[PDB]
Amino acid sequence: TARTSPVTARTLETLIRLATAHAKARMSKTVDLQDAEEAVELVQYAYFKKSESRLKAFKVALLDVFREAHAQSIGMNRLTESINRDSEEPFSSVEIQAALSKMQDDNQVMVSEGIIFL
Amino acid sequence: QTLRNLLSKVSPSFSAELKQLNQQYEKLFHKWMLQLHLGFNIVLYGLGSKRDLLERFRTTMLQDSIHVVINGFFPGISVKSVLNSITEEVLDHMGTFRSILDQLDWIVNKFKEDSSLELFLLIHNLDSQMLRGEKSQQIIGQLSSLHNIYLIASIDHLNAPLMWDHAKQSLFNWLWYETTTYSPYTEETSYENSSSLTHVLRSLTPNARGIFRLLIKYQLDNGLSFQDFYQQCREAFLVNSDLTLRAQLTEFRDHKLLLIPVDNGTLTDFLEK
Amino acid sequence: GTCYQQAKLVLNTAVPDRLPAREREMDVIRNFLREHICSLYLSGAPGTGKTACLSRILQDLKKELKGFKTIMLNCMSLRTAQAVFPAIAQEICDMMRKLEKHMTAEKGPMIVLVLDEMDQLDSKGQDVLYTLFEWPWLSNSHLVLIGIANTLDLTDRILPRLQAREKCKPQLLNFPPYTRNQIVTILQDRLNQVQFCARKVSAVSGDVRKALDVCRRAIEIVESDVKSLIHISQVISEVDSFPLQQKILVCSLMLLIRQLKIKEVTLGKLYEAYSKVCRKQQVQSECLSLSGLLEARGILGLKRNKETRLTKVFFKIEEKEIEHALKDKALIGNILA
Repeated sequence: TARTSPVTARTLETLIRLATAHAKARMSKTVDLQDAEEAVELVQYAYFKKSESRLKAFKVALLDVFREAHAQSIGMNRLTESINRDSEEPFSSVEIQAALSKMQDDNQVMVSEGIIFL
Repeated sequence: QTLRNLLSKVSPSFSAELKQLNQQYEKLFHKWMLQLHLGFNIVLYGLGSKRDLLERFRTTMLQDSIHVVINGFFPGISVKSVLNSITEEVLDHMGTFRSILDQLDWIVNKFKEDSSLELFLLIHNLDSQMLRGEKSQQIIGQLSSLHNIYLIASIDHLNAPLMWDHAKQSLFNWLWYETTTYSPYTEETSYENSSSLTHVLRSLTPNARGIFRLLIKYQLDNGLSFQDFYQQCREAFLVNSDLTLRAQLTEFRDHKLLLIPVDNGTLTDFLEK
Repeated sequence: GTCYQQAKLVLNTAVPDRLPAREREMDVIRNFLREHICSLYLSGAPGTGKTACLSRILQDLKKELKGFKTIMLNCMSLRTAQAVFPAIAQEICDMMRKLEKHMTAEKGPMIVLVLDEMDQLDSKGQDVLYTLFEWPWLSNSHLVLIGIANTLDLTDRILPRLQAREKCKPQLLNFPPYTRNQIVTILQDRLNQVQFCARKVSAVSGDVRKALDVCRRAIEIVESDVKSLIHISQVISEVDSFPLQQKILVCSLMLLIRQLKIKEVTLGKLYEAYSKVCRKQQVQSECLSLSGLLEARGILGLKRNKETRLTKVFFKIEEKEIEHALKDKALIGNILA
C-alpha cells in the first residue's frame, strides 16, 4: 500500500480536531475512546490506498561472544556474564539449554565440561 | 531433453500419400544405376528424410557388388577415417601412411593399375560439419574422378551449392534428382547433441548444500565478492576458516559449478524440488 | 605397550574381513551379481571402501559359486587409455576383434570384468568407453561389467548416446558418505577388546580412512607421552619465529592493501613501501627471496608471470587472525604510527 499524503506534525492536529468535531456531534462535555477511534478510522481510510526473537537474540549474543574472544574455547563465567550483560533480559537457563540442544542437533555448537566449542 | 525418448509415441498423418510417393520414387533405381555405370555421380535433394529410400535402394540393387556406406551425420567422422577404412578392407592393406596425400596417391595408383576393381559409395548427409572442409571435398572429388567409382550423395543443408567450385563441378560431374519424402529426421537428429545439479548435490555434504543454496539465493536476488561471501558464510556458521571455504569453492570448481553459469529458471525450479 | 601396538595394527588401512554399515549396498551388489550369474556402475566419494567391499563380495562369490572368471584391472597402471585393450586380452588368453570373438562365443564361462577408477579411461572422443559399454549388449554376449568411479558425472558427461538408446542404460549405485553412527559402529567393531572424532570426520569429509589416521595419531601421541578428547582435537587442530624483515614486509603489504585498496600489489611498489617503512624505523633480490620464502610457508600467494615485476602478490589470511598471530602490539603500533 502507498500513502496519498505525507505524515507530518499537522496530522496530529488533524486527529485532535476530528476528535473534537466528533465530540461536538453528540452533546457531551468530555472526549471518550470511541471519539478518537472514529477519527483514527477516518485517517486510516483516507491516508492509505492499495520463540523466534529468542533464537535470533541467542545467535547474535553467541556471535558477539565468540568473536570478542578470537578463540574456539571460552570460559563459562565470561560466556554467561557477556550474554546477560549486553542483553536487557537475563534469559532463562532452561530455554538456553533447550536452544543449546537444538543447535547440537544442528551440529553447530558442542558444550563439554562447561566449555563451548563451535 | 530426456523427454525426447518418450516422444516417439505420436502417430503420423496422411500416410497413404506417403506410401504412393515412395512407390513412385522406387521406379528410378534402374535409371540411376545406368547413369552411375556410365560415369555420372548423383545427388539427391528434397524435403524429408531420404535415408530410408537409400537403404531400400541398397538392399534391392546393391547386394551383389562391393559398396561402402558412410553416414556422415555422425559428428565423429573424418575423411582420414574413410581413407583408412577403404585401405584396410577394399585393398586389405594394414600398413600405416605418413600423410593423407600419400594415402590418396597410393589409392589412385592402385586403382589405376588394377582395372578390375569397382566401388560404390553411399554417403548420407554430405553437408555435415565435419565434411565441409575444402580439402575434404577436394579429396572426395579426386576420388570420384576415377571411372571405377560410383557416387550417390545427399543434400539436406540450404547453402550446399557454395561447396562446389567450377573445377570441383567438373571433377564431380553431377546430376540432380528431386525426391521429397517428408520423412521425419529422427536418426539424423538423434546423434546430434543440442538433473546434473541435483545428482551432484545429493551426495555432497549438507554444509556445501547450504552454502550453494545461499549463493543461489544471492545470485537470484540481483556476483559476490569474496569478503562479503565469507562474512555471510560466517553468519550461517557453515564455515569455520577461510581455508575450508576456499576448499569448498575448489571442490565446486572441479565440477565446473563470482557467478554461477546456470540459468535462473533452472535454479528456481531446483530450489523448491 | 603391546596394547598400543595392537590398536595401531587393527586400525590400519588394510581391507578387513568385515565392513559393517554397508550391508545395503553389498546386498544390492550381491543380488545383481547372482541374477546375472544364474552393466553396473558404482560411484562414490573417496574413502567409502567401494574397492574393498567389491573385492570382499567377489571373493565370497568365488568361494560359494563356480563357473565364472573374474578379471581385475586398475586404470592407473595404464599410461594410455587404449592400453586397456591389450591388458584385458592378456588376462583371457585386430585385438578388439579377437576380444569380441572370444566374448561372443556360444559356449563359454561368464566373465566378470572390473576396472577400478573408471574415470581414468577418458578419451578425446570417448570411443573406448562407448565400445566397453556397448559390448554387453551384442549378440551372444556373456559380459557382466562393473565400473568403479569417484566422479559423479561419468553417466552424465560421457554417455548421452547411452541415454538415447534405452537398451544400453546401465544400473547405477551411489555410495553415500559414512554417518557418525556408522563410523562409531565401525570403530567399535575394530576394537572389540570416539563420538567427537566421528562427528568431525562426518561433518568434514565422512572418510573412514581419515578417522583411522586420526585415532592412529592419537594413539601414537599417547604412547609417546607414556614412554616419556584432548588428543583427538589436538591432532585435528594441528592438521585442520618469523624473520624481522619478513614481518616488516608483510606489514608494509598490509598497509598497501589497506591504502590503495587493490587486491594484488606489484613487487616494485611493495619494495618501495618496504624501504620507506625501514627508513621510518631506521632498519631487490632480498625482497623477492623473502616473498618466495613467505610463499613457501603458505602465508602469501604469488601469481608468477615469468618476471620479477609481473609476479603478483596476494594474502591468504583474515586480518584479525593476522593481528592475533602477532604476539607484540608495540611493533604493530610503531608500524601503524
